Amino acid sequence: GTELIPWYVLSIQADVHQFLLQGATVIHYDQDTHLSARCFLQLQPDNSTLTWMKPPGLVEGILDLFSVKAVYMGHPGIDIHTVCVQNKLSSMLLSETGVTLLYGLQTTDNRLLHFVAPKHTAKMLFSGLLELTTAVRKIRKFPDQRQQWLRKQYVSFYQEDGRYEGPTLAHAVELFGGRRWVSDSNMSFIEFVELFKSFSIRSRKDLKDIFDIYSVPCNRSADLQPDLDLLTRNVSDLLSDNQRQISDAIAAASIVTNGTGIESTSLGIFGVGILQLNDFLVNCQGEHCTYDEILSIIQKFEPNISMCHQGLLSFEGFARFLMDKDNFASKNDESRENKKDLQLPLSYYYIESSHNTYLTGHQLKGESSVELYSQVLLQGCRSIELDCWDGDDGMPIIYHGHTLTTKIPFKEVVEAIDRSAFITSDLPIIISIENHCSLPQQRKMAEIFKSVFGEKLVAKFLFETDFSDDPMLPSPDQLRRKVLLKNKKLKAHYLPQNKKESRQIAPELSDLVIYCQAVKFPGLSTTPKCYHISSLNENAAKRLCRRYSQKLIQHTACQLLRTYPAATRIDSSNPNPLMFWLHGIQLVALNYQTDDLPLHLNAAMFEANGGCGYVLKPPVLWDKSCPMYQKFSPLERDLDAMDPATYSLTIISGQNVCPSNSTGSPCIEVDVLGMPLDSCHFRTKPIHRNTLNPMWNEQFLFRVHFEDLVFLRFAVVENNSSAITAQRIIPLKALKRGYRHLQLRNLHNEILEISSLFINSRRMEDNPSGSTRPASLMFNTEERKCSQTHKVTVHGVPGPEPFAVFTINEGTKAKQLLQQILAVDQDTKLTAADYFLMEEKHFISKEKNECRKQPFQRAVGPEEDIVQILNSWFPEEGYVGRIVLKP
Amino acid sequence: IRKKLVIVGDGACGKTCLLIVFSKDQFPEVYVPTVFENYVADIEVDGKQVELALWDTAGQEDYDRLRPLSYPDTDVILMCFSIDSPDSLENIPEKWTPEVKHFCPNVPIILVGNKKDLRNDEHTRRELAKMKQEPVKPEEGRDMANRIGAFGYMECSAKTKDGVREVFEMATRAALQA
Ligand SMILES: Nc1nc2c(ncn2[C@@H]2O[C@H](COP(=O)(O)OP(=O)(O)OP(=O)(O)O)[C@@H](O)[C@H]2O)c(=O)[nH]1
Ligand SMILES: [Ca+2]
Ligand SMILES: [Mg+2]
Repeated sequence: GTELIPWYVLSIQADVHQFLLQGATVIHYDQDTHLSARCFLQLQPDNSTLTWMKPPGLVEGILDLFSVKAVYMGHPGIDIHTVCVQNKLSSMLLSETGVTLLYGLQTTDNRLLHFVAPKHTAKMLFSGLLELTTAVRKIRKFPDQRQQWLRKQYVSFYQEDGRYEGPTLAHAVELFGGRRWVSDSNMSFIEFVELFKSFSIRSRKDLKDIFDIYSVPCNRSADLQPDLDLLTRNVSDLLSDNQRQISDAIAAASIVTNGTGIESTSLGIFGVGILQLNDFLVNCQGEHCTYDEILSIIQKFEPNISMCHQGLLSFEGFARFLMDKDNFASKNDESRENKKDLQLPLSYYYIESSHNTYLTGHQLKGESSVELYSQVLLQGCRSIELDCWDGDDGMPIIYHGHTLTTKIPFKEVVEAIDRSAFITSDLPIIISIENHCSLPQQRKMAEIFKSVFGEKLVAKFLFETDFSDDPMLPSPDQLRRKVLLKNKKLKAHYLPQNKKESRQIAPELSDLVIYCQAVKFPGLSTTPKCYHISSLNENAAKRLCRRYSQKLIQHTACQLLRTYPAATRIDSSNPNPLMFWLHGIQLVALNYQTDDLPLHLNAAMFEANGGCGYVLKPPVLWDKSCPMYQKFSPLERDLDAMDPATYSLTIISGQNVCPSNSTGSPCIEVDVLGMPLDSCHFRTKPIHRNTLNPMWNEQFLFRVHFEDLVFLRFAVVENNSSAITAQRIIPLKALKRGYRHLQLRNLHNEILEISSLFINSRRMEDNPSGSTRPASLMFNTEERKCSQTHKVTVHGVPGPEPFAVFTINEGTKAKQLLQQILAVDQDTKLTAADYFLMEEKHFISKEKNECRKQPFQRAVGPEEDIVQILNSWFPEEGYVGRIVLKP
Repeated sequence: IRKKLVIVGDGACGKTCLLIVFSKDQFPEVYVPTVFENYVADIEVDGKQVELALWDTAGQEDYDRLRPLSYPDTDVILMCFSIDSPDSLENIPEKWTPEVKHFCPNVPIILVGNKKDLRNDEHTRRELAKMKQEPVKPEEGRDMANRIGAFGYMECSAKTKDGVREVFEMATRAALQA
């Protein structure tokens, strides 16, 4: 068995999922050979592979549904007429009987698999296939994929030699990183998963130290990722204690250097109760959970029934608590589209863009792919380019002018956009036309746009707000599921130098251009201005930014401005976008065929806000409420007029930081990619011959002034080879506080299942003495501050609960907090003056034998801000705070 | 500098009691069979502060299968037995000595006598009277260690905590040398 796509992920109708499993008779069409044959495709008992054979290659092959990117019905590639004559079948409609599976192993390889079946079979075949691919689409976006890694590895062992059996312990231990070892034999999937868990809990020393400090001797006896998929959580019931002890025993013995050996002493077991866990969330994690929520965590992570019953949390419960998907560094994980951010005009949004979508590699010698437009648009990209040049037969063909790159029909590139433009996202796509076409063909380039896109294409101002005195482009939400094209519009009354578009443009194609009327950049030194979308190569934009940085920011905040790599980059590389994003440039076009750092920043930035491709620009731009509106000059090398928000980062440890390289000396490099004033890099001392669980425990402090746009970058590097093997780029604005795990990724920006990093990241702050103002206060607009809220846990509150969390504004003082606490208890007549908030500091320490030090006491004086004191607690000093109410 | 050791015995003889008392200074109150346990302790011998890692084994048949887990190369492998049971004196050194040699040679061994406190208990004599036995003598303890080629012999008492620290001092020093 071992369903590669588990049942709890699939949402297929029972009947539909049966039809694929039983099998069906369909005709397999091969575009390359252009010859269709009959086949019988069946879905294997594991829901991954599709196999077609001769009914009871052209007629022999297998597809892996983990590579399919999308499924289309009636893809125009299928020649129904050719199939009908070849198979002597009656008249058929391709829009009702064709099925396609765009699959590939890379962003540059997009093959196609064509099936044509009778009308009845097509519906079930396509309907079921769409659900299978949708599940594949989600499974590759889950933040925690430890279990999905085991399924692939176990099944790979299952079918490696052709013999249906599991992996031996020597292989299972080796795969997980344990010692390279005999006694046992093939192990079922449950025995395999239950061995990985022991490796992820018994190989993390750093989680033992964080447990010893906060533990207490309480004796031993008294739409998101589905919980069943989450390895750590307790409800993943889909073995007696005897087996589990063996599983932990072997795992704890296979680990080499850093391992929480399985200590088992009776009457001397420690735990983290409800109160103890709360002290861990308030200080380190910063999370404020109610009594029930904290208890629910205990009932959800503690494996042992005895511990879980008496509200305790053993090391397995605590260790499994820090490895869950809710304890990952990035907040962008499982981030959904925020319809409130997509209401501002279109000029204020950073828009994902691509430069040469058709090209698949080098931009002077290579192939042009029709389907690379569908591959890119599925990633979420919202802008693409078309170099329509000239049809030898009259129909325009897209390719790189005056070069050897292959030519693809234009008709099949506009179709490629339509079939996959709005599959992932729904926000509008802006198409850029490098229209090197003669007048006669542009008429045949305008019919295609109106014939294919139809309603999606914009033909006239769709909103009354576009007719205002000083109009702004409509909000991306308003233009949902719409297509806009940009190119020169009529004014109504050796390196190839082919950048010059057509001097004359047809009156039909131009009429389609509405909201993006490209024109030559008039300049800053020198219809409404909000429509003209210029397009400047990186050299022209980079040169413009440095000389006129402040001028540009107030220009791109009212009209779009596109940028693409310079012609000198024949290598088909990308420019670093952080230079342009700071100044408000929206469409920073990038070469998606090449995977380098500049392309990971675009992926890192646009994985937020639901992945729609539209991310709002920092409020310092486009906002008149921000006190730093017109004074922001990113290129300045020194600004001592504000106090930055000091950041502290600690690389506690990492796990499996060198996949497929057991022997290595990894060192993690942290680069802060921001302005040239708050950008720096750090290096952790190498740890030799340890990749299963390296533990450096370095600390790095950096100060950031403009924190709205800064990207941390963790990059594992082997000193022996000095070659990166895993990287992850996350904004500092989307980095959770406290002890969190970071999910690394390979060079192709693909998720590494088991690899990750364990870090502690606390955002300190300097005390404002009035001389200078905090950086956060300046850049952050006043309106956005009102949206900020904070939760503070107060002990001793009346009622059975030992404590409760109260939501307060940033400016709330102690005086108000008393009223809120007493407001709830209206039944009893209580006087505010009677009660007074008190602050405690329990001097917990790793050492437990000595008697507990007396908890420090203080009186929170009235008018003193309560959020301010909460930020003064540093558990690094060995004390955990409590806001306790007393008479 | 961190050392490694593995301890074996006759089961229900004080293998787990010896480690808990040494690492916790508390005698266990309730007995629970042990499968596989790992402990870390710090000991100073002859001015050398060396971290000590303890690997706990089991002798039960159901747990005999996973013995090789802690076998791989280690600085030292210790031996324990119950003084009250003469059976452990003969079978255990002969049972495990070929196993220890086969799995990991060049590993010095030490023989430890457990349950020393109750050797003089009157109840022991009555219980062994039925089976026609007497408590393991000190003389045979040293001889058995020499027969199996061990570093030395020692006796320990979990309840009285007498001689427990001596074994670790002798054992730890042997690990670094040779
Ligand atoms: N009074 C006394 N009893 C001892 C002494 N040494 C061992 N025992 C007894 O032996 C038992 C030791 O059991 P464990 O601590 O579990 O160690 P074990 O003998 O290996 O048993 P397992 O759990 O199977 O490993 C204790 O319950 C004691 O009753 C001793 O020095 N004095
Ligand atoms: Ca171009
Ligand atoms: Mg035991």
